[PDB]
Amino acid sequence: GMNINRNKIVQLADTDTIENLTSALSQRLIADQLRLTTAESCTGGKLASALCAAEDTPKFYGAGFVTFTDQAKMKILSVSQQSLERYSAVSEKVAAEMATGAIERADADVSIAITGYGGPEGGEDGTPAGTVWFAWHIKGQNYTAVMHFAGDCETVLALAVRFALAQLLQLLL
Amino acid sequence: GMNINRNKIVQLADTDTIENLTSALSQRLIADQLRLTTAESCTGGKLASALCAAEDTPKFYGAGFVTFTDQAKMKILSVSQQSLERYSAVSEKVAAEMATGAIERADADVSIAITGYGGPEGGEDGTPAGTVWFAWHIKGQNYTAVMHFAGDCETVLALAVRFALAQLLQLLL
Ligand SMILES: [Cl-]
Repeated sequence: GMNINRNKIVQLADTDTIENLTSALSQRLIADQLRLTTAESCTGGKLASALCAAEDTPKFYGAGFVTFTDQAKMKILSVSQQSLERYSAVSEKVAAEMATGAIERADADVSIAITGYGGPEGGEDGTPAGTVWFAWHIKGQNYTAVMHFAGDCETVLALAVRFALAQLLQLLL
Repeated sequence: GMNINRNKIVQLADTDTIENLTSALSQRLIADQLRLTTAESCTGGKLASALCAAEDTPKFYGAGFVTFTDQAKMKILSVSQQSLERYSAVSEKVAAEMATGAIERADADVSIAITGYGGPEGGEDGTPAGTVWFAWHIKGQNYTAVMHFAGDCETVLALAVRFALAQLLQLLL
């Protein structure tokens, strides 16, 4: 029996700054004695940077992976070649595998994965620019969400980082 | 004999901006058919993000590591615990092992590693804030240098990223 009270796509508010989100997230994971790891592609390391700028980072976060290419996803995060060929790197399946691959490599408890098209170009399969797939691993369970962000590449990547954090907060309720 | 010209330590200039250095590095690495990987700590993923912002990132860069803790440095990049106990995480020996460890995990040709004190705190062994150790791996050979940047943490981190990139370029000439 699946309870769906927490399945809300968070709507980012101006109060959901990187600073405020990592404030809430850091103290929550420290309180829960949980260790976070991250895997990202299009955001390039900016999610990791958000967490490394948080307070008391070493008490909950150590390992961040940036895997910009198909080969890096396959080698570092054990994303399967078959899944990339079937679905492309910007896909629900690959995001989920990046989240479980980071868990494995880092020996962590919680993870966040981001893979998307920052823009101006979209996918060869027609996936429009601004589409970003996300995945989170929490308590042995995996979650995914897709978003379609408006604006240029700088604006899309900044929203993806904030969304990745804010939605983990939602899933931790 | 070792030639000082070819192995000189660079000095940052105002024209050495991130876009100009990554553009110069991208052309040079693609021309040489070499693959780059990075390992960073205090810079938090800003080095990787600078490389993922450059043009044709997939042709020369795939895998970036953020290892913010001792546990991450040991688990992800095979930094030895004894080197951490002996020299601390902000040291020449740990920087060098982060560079070689990244080469191995990524199966890359070239690597940069950064570990340091962005500030305001230094090391509790007297190592002042602003000290950053660097390592570069090229063609089997490892190079190191320590830097003492002035300014606040944001200023120190941006200087480190520029110097890491600038020095890689000169070693590649
Ligand atoms: Cl913000």
